[PDB]
Amino acid sequence: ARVKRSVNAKKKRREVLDQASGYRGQRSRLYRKAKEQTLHSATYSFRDRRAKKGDFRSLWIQRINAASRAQGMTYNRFINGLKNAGVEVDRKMLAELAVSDINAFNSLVEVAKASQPQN
Amino acid sequence: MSKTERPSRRAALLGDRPGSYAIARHVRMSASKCRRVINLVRGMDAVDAVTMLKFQPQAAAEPIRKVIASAMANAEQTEGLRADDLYISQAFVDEGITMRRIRPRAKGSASRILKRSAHITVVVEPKEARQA
Amino acid sequence: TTYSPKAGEVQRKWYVIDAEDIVLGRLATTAANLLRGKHKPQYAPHIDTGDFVVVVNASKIALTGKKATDSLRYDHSGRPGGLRVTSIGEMLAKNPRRAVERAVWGMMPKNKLSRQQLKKLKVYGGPEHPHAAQNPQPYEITQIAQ
Amino acid sequence: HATKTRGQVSGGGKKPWRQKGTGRARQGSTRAPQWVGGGTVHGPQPRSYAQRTPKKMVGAALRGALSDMARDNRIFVVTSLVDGDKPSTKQAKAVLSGLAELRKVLVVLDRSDEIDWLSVRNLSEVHVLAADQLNTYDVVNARTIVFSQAGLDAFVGARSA
Amino acid sequence: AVPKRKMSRSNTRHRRSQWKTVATKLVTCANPACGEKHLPHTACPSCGGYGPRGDRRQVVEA
RNA sequence: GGGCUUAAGUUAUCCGCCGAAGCUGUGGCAACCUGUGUGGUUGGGUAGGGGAGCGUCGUGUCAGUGGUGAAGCUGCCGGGUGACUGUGUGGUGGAGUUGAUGCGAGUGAGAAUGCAGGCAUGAGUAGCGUGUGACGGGUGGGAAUCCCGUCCGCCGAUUAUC
RNA sequence: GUACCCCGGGAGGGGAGUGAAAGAGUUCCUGAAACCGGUCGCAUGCAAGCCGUCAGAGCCUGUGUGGUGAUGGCGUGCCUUUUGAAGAAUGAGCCUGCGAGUUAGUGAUGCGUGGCGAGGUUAACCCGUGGUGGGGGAGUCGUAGCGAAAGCGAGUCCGAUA
Ligand SMILES: [Mg+2]
Ligand SMILES: [Mg+2]
Ligand SMILES: [Mg+2]
Ligand SMILES: [Mg+2]
Ligand SMILES: [Mg+2]
Ligand SMILES: [Mg+2]
Ligand SMILES: [Mg+2]
Ligand SMILES: [Mg+2]
Ligand SMILES: [Mg+2]
Ligand SMILES: [Mg+2]
Ligand SMILES: [Mg+2]
Ligand SMILES: [Mg+2]
Ligand SMILES: [Mg+2]
Ligand SMILES: [Mg+2]
Ligand SMILES: [Mg+2]
Ligand SMILES: [Mg+2]
Ligand SMILES: [Mg+2]
Ligand SMILES: [Mg+2]
Ligand SMILES: [Mg+2]
Ligand SMILES: [Mg+2]
Ligand SMILES: [Mg+2]
Ligand SMILES: [Mg+2]
Ligand SMILES: [Mg+2]
Ligand SMILES: [Mg+2]
Ligand SMILES: [Mg+2]
Ligand SMILES: [Mg+2]
Ligand SMILES: [Mg+2]
Ligand SMILES: [Mg+2]
Ligand SMILES: [Mg+2]
Ligand SMILES: [Mg+2]
Ligand SMILES: [Mg+2]
Ligand SMILES: [Mg+2]
Ligand SMILES: [Mg+2]
Ligand SMILES: [Mg+2]
Ligand SMILES: [Mg+2]
Ligand SMILES: [Mg+2]
Ligand SMILES: [Mg+2]
Ligand SMILES: [Mg+2]
Ligand SMILES: [Mg+2]
Ligand SMILES: [Mg+2]
Ligand SMILES: [Mg+2]
Ligand SMILES: [Mg+2]
Ligand SMILES: [Mg+2]
Ligand SMILES: [Zn+2]
Repeated sequence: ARVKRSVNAKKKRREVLDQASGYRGQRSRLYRKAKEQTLHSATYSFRDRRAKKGDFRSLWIQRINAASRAQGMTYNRFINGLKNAGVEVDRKMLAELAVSDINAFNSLVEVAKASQPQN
Repeated sequence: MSKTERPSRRAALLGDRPGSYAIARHVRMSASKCRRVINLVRGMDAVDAVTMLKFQPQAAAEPIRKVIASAMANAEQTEGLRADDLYISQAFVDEGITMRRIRPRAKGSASRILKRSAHITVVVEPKEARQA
Repeated sequence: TTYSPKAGEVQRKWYVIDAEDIVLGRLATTAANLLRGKHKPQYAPHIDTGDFVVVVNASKIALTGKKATDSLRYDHSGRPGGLRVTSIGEMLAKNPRRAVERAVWGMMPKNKLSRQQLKKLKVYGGPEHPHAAQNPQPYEITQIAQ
Repeated sequence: HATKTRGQVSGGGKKPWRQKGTGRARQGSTRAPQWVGGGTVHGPQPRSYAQRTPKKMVGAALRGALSDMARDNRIFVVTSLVDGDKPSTKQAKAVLSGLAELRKVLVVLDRSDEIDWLSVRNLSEVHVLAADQLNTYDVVNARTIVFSQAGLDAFVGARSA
Repeated sequence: AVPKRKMSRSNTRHRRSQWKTVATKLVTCANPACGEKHLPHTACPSCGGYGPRGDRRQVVEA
């Protein structure tokens, strides 16, 4: 029972060439070269799906820092004040408030100022 | 599943628009050397193109000129158009059959030689289609 | 979805800083922050949201210690023996704009966007600047307590 | 089924070129398996697939296959099919009167039961057997079995407690 | 020396696109009876003449 | 690194914060243990051991299906934890082949300076094998490179003749 | 097996005919990939790029999802072989096809599973010209071990009936 490889073989090649359908040069034309980049692409995507948490937290923290420093309060004192006041609104909602509802963010800044240890 | 509106060169290149075309298959010259003149002749008026190609120094001018003349004649016969209001709407060169030959070299070696060939296609439409 | 600025959505302003007796390091950090717009809640690394900074009196920038004659600045033309060196005091006396731009660029990220943003820094060694039309507002370098 | 190994492919006796100096890979024969036109490495060779199944297993299987459709009431017994001379029309009837058309017939009489054998030979939905050749495959494939009287008698006589 | 690596498509095309020719310009024959296109400063292949509408000296017997 | 002593240096001390795929929260999957209502523990991994599968070809049987268009090829829209896939929807194509359950394998390729073919790269690049040709006319769709003629040059112990 | 007509010296094409189909036109079924081009959309001439990935404006499209991608972050190929390779260690220009754990023994030894069970099983061969079924117990393994062996035997051997 001789078996010809082509019908079964082309499936993974079509899959990989589809996955590599925006790459430059040989990486989008040649299966072997596309295969190497798809390994790197998968590794990068896995790494970046976990680094995305930190990237977005850093962005939120920077925006909160800017918005609170506009009110004469540093980010660390602002966060400690919120923690002491017991308001568990997170970095994300706080950044969205800073960009969108600056008055609500400033009210939270006042809450943190009042909840400061003052020591 | 095969049926009607079967594909055709006229349908692909013109698609119910007025005009005609001509193909020179198996031109015994290189596709790149033909493209060197096709790039110049593309987009011109047909009479200006043929008159210029009578003077173009490259050897590719002659086959391309004959193709343009044939396309002009086809248009004049099958659509009533006149030669003086046609312009070369499209023009391209594809690759045809290549022959492998051998050139003997020093120390008993043999070097490959590729005798290439080209297909030339020219599509001519009335000049009114230029701004359409 | 986190907010992201859209091209010209963030309006860029013009500040002017009098470098009179202000330490070069503080001036450069403040300028970099303003140029990149880190004081704005609309900040985004990939979109220029910063402001234009006009620095005046750059020839009177304060330096501590013996920096004015021992803190050196180097350039290389890319060919053997193509190094030139000049002290920061001489550079502030001669071409203060170059000194301030070097400090700010060193403190600013190494980006195409950072190169674009550094053009927004207009440094003049004297007390007068030609950008009255842009109407720069005075900016005071301050600190936030605790 | 058979293939030619690198030793059986024609030619390929000499080393194609020198081991070193040519810039080509080291080759030992033009009929090496990685060559086009070379020998097959582990291709098929002629063999027998017969298995030495124990007698008790083979017989018991036959008994179980027969017993399943004995309990399902798919065994009929006829004195014979066809009378005098032999047609296929007659037995087609006898069997259609029995039931359906995925059939097995037993006539055992290995030498001179030509009437029944040649009658049912050409149905193409009937399998005809001698009682001494029942075999499990055919019993399982059959949807019903019809024994001739002699067929059933001879099978029982050949194997009985 | 020998090419160390296969040149990329972008670089190969960057270099290859500069292998081209300019179109021959052609000028209308000054002879009113000819009106054909010929090379500048060259006798008209059709009328075989040269010069302005006046002069018009024969150059090629064609 | 910029820059920093007007510490952004050293040191003691206090108050905050940042910070990992660690921990916690939430949702899904899996292995194992346990009395079997719960729950607990665990799931980086090369050589390598164990377990369970996908896809290709042939084939027994049953159910089928196919010019109202099989295989193959090629789009789109989807699906699964993976190999992969749709009983979605087109195009091309023209004669086969699907599902269930067994059986048998020439059953899976990216590497062997692997083999065969096709085709790129270098590149319109190097070369076109010692040299003297010029012109008039002819032929022709097309002529430096064919024919004829006239000038001129070359060989001549050979570029001759046998 | 393309009459006839047109451009062409031809080659080739354009009409038309034949045919169910001619993009089945003889280089002729199907016609993949590398490779070479035309057209359209977006990006791209201040930029340092293992070519991706995450974030993300704008444009195009909206067949309201897709194409493209300014700009920011992070990020040193594949295989082999190595204490250790992105390695300036090896192999690979590219695609397509091919190319390596097979088979045979009433072999050796496990396991899963099925049959029979103090029993199990046949080999050659014979019959079935009708096969995959029946016969065939010659043998062979289990049924007692211990000893060089005679031998003795739930014992035996060394030993002195220790
Ligand atoms: Mg910060
Ligand atoms: Mg289909
Ligand atoms: Mg020789
Ligand atoms: Mg041999
Ligand atoms: Mg040998
Ligand atoms: Mg062979
Ligand atoms: Mg370059
Ligand atoms: Mg985390
Ligand atoms: Mg964890
Ligand atoms: Mg958790
Ligand atoms: Mg694991
Ligand atoms: Mg773990
Ligand atoms: Mg392993
Ligand atoms: Mg039917
Ligand atoms: Mg098939
Ligand atoms: Mg099956
Ligand atoms: Mg194989
Ligand atoms: Mg391959
Ligand atoms: Mg080599
Ligand atoms: Mg080859
Ligand atoms: Mg080339
Ligand atoms: Mg050149
Ligand atoms: Mg070169
Ligand atoms: Mg050169
Ligand atoms: Mg040359
Ligand atoms: Mg010569
Ligand atoms: Mg010559
Ligand atoms: Mg002569
Ligand atoms: Mg002489
Ligand atoms: Mg003499
Ligand atoms: Mg039909
Ligand atoms: Mg077709
Ligand atoms: Mg072909
Ligand atoms: Mg074909
Ligand atoms: Mg630019
Ligand atoms: Mg760098
Ligand atoms: Mg070593
Ligand atoms: Mg290497
Ligand atoms: Mg290298
Ligand atoms: Mg080595
Ligand atoms: Mg190599
Ligand atoms: Mg290879
Ligand atoms: Mg015996
Ligand atoms: Zn003229």
